[PDB]
Amino acid sequence: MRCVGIGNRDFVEGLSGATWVDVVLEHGSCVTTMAKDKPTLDIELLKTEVTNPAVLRKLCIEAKISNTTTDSRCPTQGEATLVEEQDANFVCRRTFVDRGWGNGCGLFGKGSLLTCAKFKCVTKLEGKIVQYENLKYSVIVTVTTEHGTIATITPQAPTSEIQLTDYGALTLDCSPRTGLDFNEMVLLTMKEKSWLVHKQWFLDLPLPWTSGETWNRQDLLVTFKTAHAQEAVVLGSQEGAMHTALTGATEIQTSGTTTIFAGHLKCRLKMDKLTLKGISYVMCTGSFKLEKEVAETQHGTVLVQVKYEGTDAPCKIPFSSQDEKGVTQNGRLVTANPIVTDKEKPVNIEAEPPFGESYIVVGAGEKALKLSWFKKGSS
Amino acid sequence: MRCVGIGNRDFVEGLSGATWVDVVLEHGSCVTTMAKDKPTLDIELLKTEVTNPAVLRKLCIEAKISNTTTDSRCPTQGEATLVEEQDANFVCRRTFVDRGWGNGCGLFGKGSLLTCAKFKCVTKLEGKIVQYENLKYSVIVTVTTEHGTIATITPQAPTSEIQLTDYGALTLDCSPRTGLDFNEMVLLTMKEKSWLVHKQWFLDLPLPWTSGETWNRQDLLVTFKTAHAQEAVVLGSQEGAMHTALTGATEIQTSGTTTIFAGHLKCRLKMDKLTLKGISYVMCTGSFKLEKEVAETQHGTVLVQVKYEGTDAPCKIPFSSQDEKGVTQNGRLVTANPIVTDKEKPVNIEAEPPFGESYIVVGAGEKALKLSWFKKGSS
Amino acid sequence: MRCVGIGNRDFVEGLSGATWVDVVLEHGSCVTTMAKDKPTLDIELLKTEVTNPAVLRKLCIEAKISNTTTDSRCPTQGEATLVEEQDANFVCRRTFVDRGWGNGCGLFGKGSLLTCAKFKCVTKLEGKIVQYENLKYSVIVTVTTEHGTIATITPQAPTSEIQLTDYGALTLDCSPRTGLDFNEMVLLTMKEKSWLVHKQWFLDLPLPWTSGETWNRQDLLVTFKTAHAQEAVVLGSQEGAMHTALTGATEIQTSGTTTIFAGHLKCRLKMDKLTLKGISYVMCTGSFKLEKEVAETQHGTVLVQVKYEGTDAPCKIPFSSQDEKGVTQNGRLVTANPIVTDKEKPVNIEAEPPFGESYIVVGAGEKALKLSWFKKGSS
Ligand SMILES: [Cl-]
Repeated sequence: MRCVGIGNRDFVEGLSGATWVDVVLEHGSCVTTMAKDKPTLDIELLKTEVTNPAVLRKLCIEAKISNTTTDSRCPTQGEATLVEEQDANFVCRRTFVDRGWGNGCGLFGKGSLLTCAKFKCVTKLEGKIVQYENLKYSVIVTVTTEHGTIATITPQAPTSEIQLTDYGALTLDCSPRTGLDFNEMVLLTMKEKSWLVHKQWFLDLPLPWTSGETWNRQDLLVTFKTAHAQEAVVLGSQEGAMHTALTGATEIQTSGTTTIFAGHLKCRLKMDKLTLKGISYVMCTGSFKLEKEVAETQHGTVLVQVKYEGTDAPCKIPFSSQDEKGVTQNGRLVTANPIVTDKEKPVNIEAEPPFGESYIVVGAGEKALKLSWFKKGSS
Repeated sequence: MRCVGIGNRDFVEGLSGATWVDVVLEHGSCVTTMAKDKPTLDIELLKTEVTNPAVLRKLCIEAKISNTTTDSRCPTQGEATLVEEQDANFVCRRTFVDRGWGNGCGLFGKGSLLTCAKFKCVTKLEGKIVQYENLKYSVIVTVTTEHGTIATITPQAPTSEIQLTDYGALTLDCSPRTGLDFNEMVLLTMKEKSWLVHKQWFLDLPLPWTSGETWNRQDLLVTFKTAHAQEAVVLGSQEGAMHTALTGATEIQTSGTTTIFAGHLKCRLKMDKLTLKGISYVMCTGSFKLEKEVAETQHGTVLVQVKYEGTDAPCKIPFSSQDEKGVTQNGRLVTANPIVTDKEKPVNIEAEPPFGESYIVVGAGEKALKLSWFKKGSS
Repeated sequence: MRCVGIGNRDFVEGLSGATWVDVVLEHGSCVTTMAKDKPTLDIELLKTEVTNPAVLRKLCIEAKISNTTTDSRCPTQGEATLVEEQDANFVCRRTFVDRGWGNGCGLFGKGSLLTCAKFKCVTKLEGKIVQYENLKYSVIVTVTTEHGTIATITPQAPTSEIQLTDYGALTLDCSPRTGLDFNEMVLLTMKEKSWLVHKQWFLDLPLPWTSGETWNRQDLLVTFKTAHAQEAVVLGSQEGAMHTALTGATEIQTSGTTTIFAGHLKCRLKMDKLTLKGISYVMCTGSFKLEKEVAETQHGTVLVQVKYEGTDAPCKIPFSSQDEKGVTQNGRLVTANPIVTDKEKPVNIEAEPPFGESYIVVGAGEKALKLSWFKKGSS
């Protein structure tokens, strides 16, 4: 089978009270356990996603101009005028121009002259934000395998109890572990794609915008050139200007209002006072083949997918970091407890390597993998 | 009496060490317990409030103009000038105007001409922000009832120990549970009222402002119109323009610098090694009358106040959510553990319902309440 | 020796499972423990620091102007022009001027005239931001004293296990306790110094800037004055203008990209099922001399350094707060558990006093210290 049991160290049983157990369910891993003559337990992180996010600031990449009107005056005729100077639907430019007999204007000199046009945006991109009323983890408690119940847990209401047969009441109690600062990050949506970019950056892009109907610095796209006895220019469709600008950007698969994420959660189960069964896996001695190259993740860590070539399943996977210097730093491992359930199922490791030149080591003895990695750290 | 005891699952007692107990005190509920021949225990959340918040950005809704001065020139007399063009106490507009014999000006043509006025705001509204040095929970430990001690716990210093007679030392250890992102929300104050609005929104309101003395884009209120051989206009008192704009806004009762909130906290008591008494209430079978209609809360959840019509007190209150689809999602309940202490005391439920059309169910069997609710999610 | 053991209340031992122990390691204090015939344990907070922070917004305090070019026209010659009006490397001002025979210009009147110059900043100051990929605590587990292992723990990956001889596996599990909202605070760097200021403030300083190469509102420094038959002014080096502005600012020692902080952490050790040894120190009766005056800290608390004059070592240090009113508030103490290890080693206390006039009390009976303190709370 498929799921990983709990070690000896991560649950307590009080003479009285109950059995409190720690758990870090991760994106793509299930955790397991049982007591005597009680059926097995399976705890799995169904998925993490955010739905229905606020609209933070709508931006016009590409707009058209309508109903264009001027009024100019001769000299000694004062400033040209137009009611439209009040409506924030028109950009309008007031310049001064030259009138001669060259335009029905008796005298020489320079004549006031203003000119407007309706500004109408046609392609808008959206910057959105995520609060607690948008996050939800879906979480499986399943009791060979069978029926399973689905707890759904949130930032606002992270306590679920659950009535498991053979085991009785069980409260879950969860909190995200390894992720994103939606306090710094906006979700960006241009037509069919969603990127994910640092707020400040987002808020600083040269364009007409609107508080998530009335545009702002419309002029950024619509301009006026040399007036004659005026004409208004404009830059094109922005799709392209951007795509080149969103270049470094974490990309995301989204659908409508839902958006899915690779979630780490971290819970503690509280259930009636029970002697569970710990397991403490034997440390591995086969060697590890790299399956597929070391990728960055979008919750900030670095995934590496190994493949175990020995007769050990199951076992703890010996792993190790050094920095440029060469120093073992004893940490930097997201995937707290990375164990070979069964060969043939390559195994993931999520680690947060240090800045600069990092040396990851997987495996015991010779034939251990030694990856270089590189890190460098801006917006 | 009045207070709710602890279940069997939420405290442990180690052979050695001590007795660690979980607790979620909520706005408007007390939690209770005791051991053998030891007097009872009462833990109550005195109140949550924030005091003395930073001033983030002072905005002028309504200002007056003073000491208004111009200087214009004829043609061939160069640009008009005024020292005041340096002081950011005056808005000043430089235009060009027409001089004839119509104003003591020998020749025809257009003459430079500038004009100023002291800008003096008279009604300011304030946007404030909340950090850790502003939050405080007040919390009661009381040991029929008697004397009680008041722990006061903060974001910065959430550990209080406390010397209880009959029970000995007891450390509390607390953290907010269900609330507000003061990282996204500003406290807004216009004259006598305090609203509570999303930062970005706030920062985007068309008005003169100042970093919490020198105004900025003063012009937003003060304008100049057609100059004559100039005059400066201005929009009125803003109270009203706003009140219509703060429309969706969560309103708040405030007093001076204090501001009070409905707080959820979540602690763990650490006290010397003790066999406490759990209670695990019987699940309710009376039916529930809705007392007062389902209100939104300002910490984001949805309160519903029920009333129990059966001979059961005490008992657990069977409750249940479905989404539009119809699916039981097993969670979404803020008021972790909602129990009938005694009839006649209607009971609250705080739940965080999903987006769209939600079906809450309270009660076991027929005669269970089934509310519809609606949700939709922007700034 | 030097390190402080664990009390009776802060670790549990389950019949089965293991030994979970609470710990708040603080900047400048080590925590200690052991079981029977097992060697002693030392847990010490190596240090907290942030490295390699994003660049949030680069600001030009002081720039120079280059390659300055105009083109003006006579009347009936239309607007002056220059290709450079497109390049955001030049600030350029278009005015109107006067042409007579005073400059080779046949007729009287006012003539269009524009003028540019390359804007080149020469001193830039930087505003930076801190996310999880920048924080790291270094933490010592040492087992008279000996060899010690250094766990390094982060916001993203706060779980380290560690193989201690005599004690076996031990997982640490940590989270900052008392600190800074890098969500509100920017790290500021002008030449050789680093300050630390509230984001909004930072984002609001009058100057050319750039998203962490193209300046913005260059004009803030570079101006044009009365054109002749034009000339461009500029304010000076900003070092000084600022230093007076960064006045209230928390100052910081930094080096390159590293920046060090006084860290509080808060962990829980999880190790195989063990009867540890608690100690519960006797409450002190000597009196306390103030060693060095009560300083503010930059994680927001107030440090006070006492000195114990009695034959008690070791003992708990009786301490107590009142507000202006006079009320004992039972909390406000950061240094959860402040104990006299040995006289001659003055002792720190970190406390978060209330707003207004605060009365701290250290010591039992007469000869107890009673400090006044003052608090007041903006940006
Ligand atoms: Cl003229």
